[PDB]
Amino acid sequence: SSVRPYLEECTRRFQEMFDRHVVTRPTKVELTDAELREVIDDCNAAVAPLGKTVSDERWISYVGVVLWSQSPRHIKDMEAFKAVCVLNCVTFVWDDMDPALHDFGLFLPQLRKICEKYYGPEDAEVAYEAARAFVTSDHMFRDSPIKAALCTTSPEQYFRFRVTDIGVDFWMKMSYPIYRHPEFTEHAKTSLAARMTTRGLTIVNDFYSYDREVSLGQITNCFRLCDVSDETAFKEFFQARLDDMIEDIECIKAFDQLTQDVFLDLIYGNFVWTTSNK
Amino acid sequence: SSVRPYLEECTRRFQEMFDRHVVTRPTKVELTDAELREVIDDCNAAVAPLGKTVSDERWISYVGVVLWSQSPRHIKDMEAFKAVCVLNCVTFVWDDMDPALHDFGLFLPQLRKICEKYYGPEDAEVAYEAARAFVTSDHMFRDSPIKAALCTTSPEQYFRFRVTDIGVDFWMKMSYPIYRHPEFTEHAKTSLAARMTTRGLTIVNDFYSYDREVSLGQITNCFRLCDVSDETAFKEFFQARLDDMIEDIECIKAFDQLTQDVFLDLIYGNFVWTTSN
Ligand SMILES: [Cl-]
Ligand SMILES: [Mg+2]
Ligand SMILES: [Mg+2]
Ligand SMILES: [Mg+2]
Repeated sequence: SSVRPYLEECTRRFQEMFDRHVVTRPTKVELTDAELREVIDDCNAAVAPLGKTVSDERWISYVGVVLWSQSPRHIKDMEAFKAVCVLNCVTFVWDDMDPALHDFGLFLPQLRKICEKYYGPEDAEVAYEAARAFVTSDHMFRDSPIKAALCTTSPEQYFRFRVTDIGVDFWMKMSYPIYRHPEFTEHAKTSLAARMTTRGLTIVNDFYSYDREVSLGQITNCFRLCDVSDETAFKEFFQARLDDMIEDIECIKAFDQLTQDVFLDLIYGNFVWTTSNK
Repeated sequence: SSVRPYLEECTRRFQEMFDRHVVTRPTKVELTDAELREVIDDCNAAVAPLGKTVSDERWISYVGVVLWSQSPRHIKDMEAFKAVCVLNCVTFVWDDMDPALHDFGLFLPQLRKICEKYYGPEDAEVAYEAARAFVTSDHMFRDSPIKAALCTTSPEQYFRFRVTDIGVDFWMKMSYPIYRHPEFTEHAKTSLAARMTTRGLTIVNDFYSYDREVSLGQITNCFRLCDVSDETAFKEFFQARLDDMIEDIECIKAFDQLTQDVFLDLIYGNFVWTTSN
């Protein structure tokens, strides 16, 4: 099965919702050539002990979500920004990888090295723990009865799983040092930040990765909760997910102005990057 | 307004739900008089810097939730257990205290000192960070526009707020060393543990503290999302919450056996303790 018959309409309705409810467009962080080579050098060094060879073009496609989905107005720490670039990219490679090749003894110390290079001592522990928790979660739930139960029961249980499994809690806990904004720092550490952005990130990511994931037999996708071959059922389910995104976006506007900018930029920027060609 | 007309029926239906879906009864951890005195002295020392004397009796009514809602058969570390007894009690008094007497500079070192007595170096930092985040969240959100939005929009937004605000995540992150169970430790550190148990704990807590909290102008209660004065609207809302608890409980049974016993003892033990003295 496939969502191809809805690809155009659903893209348009996503963009329309964002135009009406966030308005402010995402903007791409521009890395200098120096910064980008430093980032790729770190990514390559981190995945070397696993024997993987990743092309420059691969790294650049991975890093685009960070370039598009941070909040450049509010950036204060570019060392922290580069850390997110590197941690996002190497996690991507680890999640795109045959779990038989998952060597935690070789990979985990490379994650700690990245965090220790770019963050202060306190922030390095926070960022590293979320990274460790993410990759351990991913490993723990491949072919787990829990994943099947949470992903097939209801939209609520699936998104409850996805708070961690899509990596947004990880993302928040390594991204707050970029902004040094006290309120945002707390929302990141309570995971309220991740809970507020999970659905908008996951619904978008799920729609544009449905065809690929179901072809590989993966179940971590909310559109498996409806009959995508029944146009009527699909339209109702898609409107419900838009209704979730909107509700979340409206409550996000009750947060302080910087924090709200970061959340909405993350959701809206993730849609731009996902629907972009590179 | 009041949920008093529904107290007996809802209590019976809560109990019925647990007998049908959890079956296994919660059991009370009993502390030796030495163990309990150790807990209380620590509690007292932690809150003295704030000028607070607290009776043994009041400490014991606070600690009851820990004695009832942990999973006695799986306990392996009683030092960790006493830490939870203490951290729970002193955060109770910090929650029921005037936000003007909130001295973060005095209290946070006492929390750290508790975690350092009872936990290993690594577990101390985890328990301490969750305690810090809880009391800081509690301070951030009094009179916060965010709290107003999250508690009045939808049940989903409300329970999303309570994952932290009712302290489950804190509870999970200071309780996992009690059990030394690797799956539970991960489920607690990702907060999936708190996410699975938030609604079961919140709905029961909200029902039985509704009258007190609404009379105090507090809005952190799912039952203000419905008209409790309209029996038909209240019954419908209550059944919706019962359905939430049943779905979570049925999903919890997919976790490994030890983890799910901990999750279910927590939710069921909380109900028992809530409805007791
Ligand atoms: Cl930590
Ligand atoms: Mg995907
Ligand atoms: Mg409170
Ligand atoms: Mg209450």
